[PDB]
Amino acid sequence: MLTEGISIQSYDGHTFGALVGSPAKAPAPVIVIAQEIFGVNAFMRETVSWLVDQGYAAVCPDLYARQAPGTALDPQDERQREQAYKLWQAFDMEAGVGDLEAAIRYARHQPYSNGKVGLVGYCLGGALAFLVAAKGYVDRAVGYYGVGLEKQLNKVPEVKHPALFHMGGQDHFVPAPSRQLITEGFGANPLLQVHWYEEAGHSFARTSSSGYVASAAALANERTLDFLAPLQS
Repeated sequence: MLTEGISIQSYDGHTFGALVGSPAKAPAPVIVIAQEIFGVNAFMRETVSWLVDQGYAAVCPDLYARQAPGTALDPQDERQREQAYKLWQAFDMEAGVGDLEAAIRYARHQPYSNGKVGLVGYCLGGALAFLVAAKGYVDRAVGYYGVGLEKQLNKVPEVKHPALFHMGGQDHFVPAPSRQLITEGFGANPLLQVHWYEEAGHSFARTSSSGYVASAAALANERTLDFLAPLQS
């Protein structure tokens, strides 16, 4: 579930692999994709494919490499889900942002790169998208249903580059009060855009989830593409 031979060195010397999709026509902008809690798995490969079909290059780094390199879990298997929760529980968010900065730098310098980098993250990756956005390491960032955004409101004013977030209005991770704090809080920084999908919960854009909502995924996906388009040379 990784591209053989790719090895990226992080800030502390830790190295990790990635799934890479080179673009149909180069140079192109590169999208770094931040994984869900399941590792670099099927849905990641499908995301990679999709973006390449849309004209981008894409890199999906192995964020779990600090705990167990190459993990790729099937969200449909009970035992694999348990393992995914355990890995999520022990994930170091700070180190995850550092690894993403390393993949972003890597992305900026590939031969097929136009120099522009966006980041698209889903769930653990959607929370990471916000954090990378507040660090300013990418030209544009997109987060789909990040968990815990309500606890990072103090970083709102730090965001200096555009970031778009797609959030389900029935997502149990974001009960009503949390929804209000995010809305109001993100509302203060025009570089931040948040869209709520009323009848969708978590994972609404992943076909294999029972939470899949075709209409919400389709509109969130088109808004994502529109938002990333400006990165196109």
